[PDB]
Amino acid sequence: SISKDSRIAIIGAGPAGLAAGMYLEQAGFHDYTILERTDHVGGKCHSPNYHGRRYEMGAIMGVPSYDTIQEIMDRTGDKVDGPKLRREFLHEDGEIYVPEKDPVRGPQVMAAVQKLGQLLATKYQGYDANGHYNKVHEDLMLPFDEFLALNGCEAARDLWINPFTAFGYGHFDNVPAAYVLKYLDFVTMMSFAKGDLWTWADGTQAMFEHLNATLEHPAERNVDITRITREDGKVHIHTTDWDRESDVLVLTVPLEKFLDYSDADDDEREYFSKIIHQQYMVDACLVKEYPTISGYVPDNMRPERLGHVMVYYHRWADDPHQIITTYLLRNHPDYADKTQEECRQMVLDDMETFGHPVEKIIEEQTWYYFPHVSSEDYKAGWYEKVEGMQGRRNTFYAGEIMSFGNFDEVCHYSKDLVTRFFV
Ligand SMILES: Cc1cc2nc3c(=O)[nH]c(=O)nc-3n(C[C@H](O)[C@H](O)[C@H](O)COP(=O)(O)OP(=O)(O)OC[C@H]3O[C@@H](n4cnc5c(N)ncnc54)[C@H](O)[C@@H]3O)c2cc1C
Ligand code: NA
Ligand code: NA
Repeated sequence: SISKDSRIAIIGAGPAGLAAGMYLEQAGFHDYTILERTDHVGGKCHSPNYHGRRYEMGAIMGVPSYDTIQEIMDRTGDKVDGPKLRREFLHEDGEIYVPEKDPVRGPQVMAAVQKLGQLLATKYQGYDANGHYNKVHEDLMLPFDEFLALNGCEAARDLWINPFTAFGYGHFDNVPAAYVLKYLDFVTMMSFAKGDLWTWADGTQAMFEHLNATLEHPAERNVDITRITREDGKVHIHTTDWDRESDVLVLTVPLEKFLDYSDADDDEREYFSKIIHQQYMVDACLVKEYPTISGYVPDNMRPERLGHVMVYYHRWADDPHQIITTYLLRNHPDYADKTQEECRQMVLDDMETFGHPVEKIIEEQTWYYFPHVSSEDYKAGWYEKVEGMQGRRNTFYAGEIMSFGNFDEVCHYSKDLVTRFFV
């Protein structure tokens, strides 16, 4: 349905663009170019060095059902070889609790998980399809808490929240269920609860660096795109060092930001302007009284505690002078954004409360994170519209907004974009 000779420009060398290149290439499309703005590849899979080891500034983990990432590893020769994840739960005062052994709440949560599992198996069949082009059940378009409440499954949120809100994906009072359950589908949720999780000694970034290297055309880096225009059935890309024509455009970069350097048509401007995102802040810390295990703080995942540390990552157990990363959110639709400065102070105060006082913050990053749309915009058919635009003036839309903000979902989506439109 697209000719193998086509000149394909892929924008972004994160997992989504690297995966697009991989699957295009494996389908016989040999004339692609990946254009990356930064010096590096892997995007939010970002694994810097410190004292001879890599720590994670972005993505850390996967699950055994990450079949597309397995396919990437098969190609690169990478293996799941990182340290085992373990965790404890803390209250906002730093006291350790065991929600699994709460004899009142515990059964109520697991009862609701049971009930939800059966709904997902029957009534909501299809919910877990990659992407949103297969229109989900209307109930899944509601905020996750409303969806649960409609089904009498509210207590399930106690399980689902920990790998969601603390992972920067926002809050169940407003995030549509369709996103929550495509990421944490039942089998995935069960893997998280069991601790059956993948990590990489050399960082999530490594396998993407290795993927890039296996490509017939590794990414061009430090490419500053000033304008894209799409006349006469072609794509013209202007950069600070060259300007070139392509036949096809694949976008794995933020679509609202794309409006600012493109000849965005009426629909693009209208719809991509509706995209909202998360401000997810990570601090790479050196600490005293080194933790012995990672910690989750459900109390700090409430919208009323916005900006507090929700989780910290104990990566290298053997070395107390290694990096502990902390995670917090700076935005919520119903509260004013928290400033970088007040959040940083909460890093210091919370880690102190938890008994792991910060000696040094060596790196901090607020990521552009989990692009999505509101329940109202989802219900109003945002994905029917945008997916209906696929191919218009030879432009295809992919990346996080089109699926979910995790590395397996975006790579899966890229794989399928090829099947759907190209082959
Ligand atoms: C702190 C943190 C924790 C996370 N935890 C996990 C996890 O445990 N499991 C999981 O599966 N995922 C996790 N993620 C999410 C995961 O990293 C992302 O979903 C994944 O990297 C998305 O890939 P992508 O290619 O769509 O986007 P990105 O990774 O954001 O990559 C986009 C690329 O496009 C480039 N780009 C942007 N604009 C332009 C432009 N103007 N021109 C050219 N290039 C451009 C960027 O530089 C980047 O290389 C985590 C992320 C973070 C930050
Ligand atoms: Na860099
Ligand atoms: Na549990």
